Amino acid sequence: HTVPRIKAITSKMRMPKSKGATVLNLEHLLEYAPQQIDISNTRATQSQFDTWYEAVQLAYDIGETEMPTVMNGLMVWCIENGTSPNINGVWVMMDGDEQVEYPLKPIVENAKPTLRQIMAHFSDVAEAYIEMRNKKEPYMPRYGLVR
Amino acid sequence: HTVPRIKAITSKMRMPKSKGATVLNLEHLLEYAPQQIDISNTRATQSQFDTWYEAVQLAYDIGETEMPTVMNGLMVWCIENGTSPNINGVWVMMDGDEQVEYPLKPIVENAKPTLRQIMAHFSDVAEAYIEMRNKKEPYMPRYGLVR
Amino acid sequence: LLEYAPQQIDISNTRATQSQFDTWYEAVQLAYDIGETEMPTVMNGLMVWCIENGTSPNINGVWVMMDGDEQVEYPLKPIVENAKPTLRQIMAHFSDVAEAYIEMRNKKEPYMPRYGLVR
Amino acid sequence: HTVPRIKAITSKMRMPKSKGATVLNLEHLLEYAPQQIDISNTRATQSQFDTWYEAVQLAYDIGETEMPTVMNGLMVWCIENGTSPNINGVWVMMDGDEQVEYPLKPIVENAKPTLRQIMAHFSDVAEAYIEMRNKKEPYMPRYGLVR
Amino acid sequence: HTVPRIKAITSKMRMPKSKGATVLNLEHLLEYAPQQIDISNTRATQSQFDTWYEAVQLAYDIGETEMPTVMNGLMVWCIENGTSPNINGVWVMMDGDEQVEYPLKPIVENAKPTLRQIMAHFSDVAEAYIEMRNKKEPYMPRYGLVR
Repeated sequence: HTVPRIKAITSKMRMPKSKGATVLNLEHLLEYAPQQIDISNTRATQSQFDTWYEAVQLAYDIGETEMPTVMNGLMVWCIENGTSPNINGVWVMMDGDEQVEYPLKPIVENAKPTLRQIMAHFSDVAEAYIEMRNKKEPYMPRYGLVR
Repeated sequence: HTVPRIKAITSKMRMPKSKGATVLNLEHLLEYAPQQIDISNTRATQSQFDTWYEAVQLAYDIGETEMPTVMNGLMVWCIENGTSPNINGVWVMMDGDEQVEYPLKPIVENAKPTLRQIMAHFSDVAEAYIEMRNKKEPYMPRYGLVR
Repeated sequence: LLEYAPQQIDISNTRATQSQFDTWYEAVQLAYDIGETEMPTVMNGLMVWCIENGTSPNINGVWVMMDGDEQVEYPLKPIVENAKPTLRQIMAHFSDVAEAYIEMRNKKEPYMPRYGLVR
Repeated sequence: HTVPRIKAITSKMRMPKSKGATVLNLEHLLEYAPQQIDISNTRATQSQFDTWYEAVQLAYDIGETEMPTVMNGLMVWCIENGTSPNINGVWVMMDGDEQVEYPLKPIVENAKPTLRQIMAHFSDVAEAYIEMRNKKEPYMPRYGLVR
Repeated sequence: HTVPRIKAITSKMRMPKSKGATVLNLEHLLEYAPQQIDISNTRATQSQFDTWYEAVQLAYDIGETEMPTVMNGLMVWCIENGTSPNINGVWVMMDGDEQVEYPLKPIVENAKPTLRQIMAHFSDVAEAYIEMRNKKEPYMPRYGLVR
């Protein structure tokens, strides 16, 4: 009478075993549902990102409220330009009609494992930023996304 | 009258012979029916898997009940990412909204003949895990299965 | 010449010579250091292991035979080595038994091997 | 019926023989499983290390509880700098914001066969120390490890 | 009718001749089938090995039953380390958690033509010893085999 429903884990599926016991905790494996970007190696670890963030803030010698504005310009600068730039150089943020100079050594250095992975944390914001700008001008960046 | 039934081994089939005697024990060959994954070289040997399992547990210096939870995260981390990662790196397991860091040297090393073969022991569980997650989100991993 | 009617597998170079096969057989038995009655059971597992896997495996490795729910380890160096001219030709002696073994197993499960036959 | 199991030592393997008798005690050879770092010549012998340890402690004329703190600084000083320094010099340990001077003659001398081999006893601790520091700053030493 | 069988030595093969007579005793040449390791110069002669064996035993001044245990440790010490070590040094054998010191001068000296050739007598046992240890740990020696 009852229409059967199949389980996710059957009693026929071979679990990995070591010394006669299973090596996976299935009571918690089904519950364990992380996000695909939190456990991907294409993104720098949060410990590495916070290591980079306060290392750049201390190198630039700026406060905690001035720091987010720098990241706004650094994200946009990383949209037009690449994530493998010259370490002995500068990156520019606009203050209206006046360019503002920042050394590129504190940024390329202290970014582990790679600036690409550190900059990949801005990918969701970067995509939204381009689409907003693309709605008012033929904006297309030379070097892909911030990733 | 009787409808004949053909034997599996006829008296006309050439057995391998050495010094006049057959080299195969046919009395036990028909009974011998192993599983295709237990005698395949695409999977690491159980002796090698147990060698890897206690070598990782001892390197991480954790108990026997905490160990299965690590393998739950390591399997999922091996779904999104590959089985040939940087040995000088870390792999991440989520504890809710906080990443947990584990060295990737005890994992890539001590896995013989290859991490792929060691990780291939999770293939049946890995396929079920994706299909369960794929039923609630467009989940697709960059690097295939755990194999 | 008219009387001379050999079998097509006894004079084919896709199969190792009987002198070479017996050279391989006692060379593997002596290397494994096992008796004459235990030896055929090893060949039963080695044939099946050569159905799922290939005949060009890593010489620095092992091949597995099942003892129920326990794997049994055998070095693959005495097998790949001492097999002349090639393990393929040495293993080709099991082709008739290998075909029958698969068809028997295929009658109870969707059994299909990655690496063809034992040949 | 029985699936054979191969012995580690077969009755066909040529043992080294002198005057008709074997030169290896096989009853104890299988049991004899030392650690690869206890019988390696890249590490100074324990007799040599203890010879160096009390020779440095006596030369510095310090107690037994003050001595371990000196080795903490000497290990770190041997991470940034090499293990072949000038014997007519000093090595520095920090006491906060004040450098502390120690002669380098009692260290380079009395270390047999080489300071490198004597300092190689700290390799496991040295690797852990760098990885701990590398998690909070881009720490990389000029002269490799303490080895 | 008879299918011919070819001889190993035909009546057309040029034998080496001196003064009209052959220089090889073919009646015994076919029977003469030595082992490839007994007549190879990569291995020290048995006369040289026994010369080395009792020369080391007499130098160490130990009995005939204590001697095989020393060779067990010396073989393993020659797996991790090389066969060209400093003659003015020591080699270590483990007694559990206590190193045991042996001079390396009686070993490097009295070994003719070379310690390598003298130590090559342990090659078969050395290969088996590593494979046994490699089944329980990622054991790999710096300096190849005992050869």
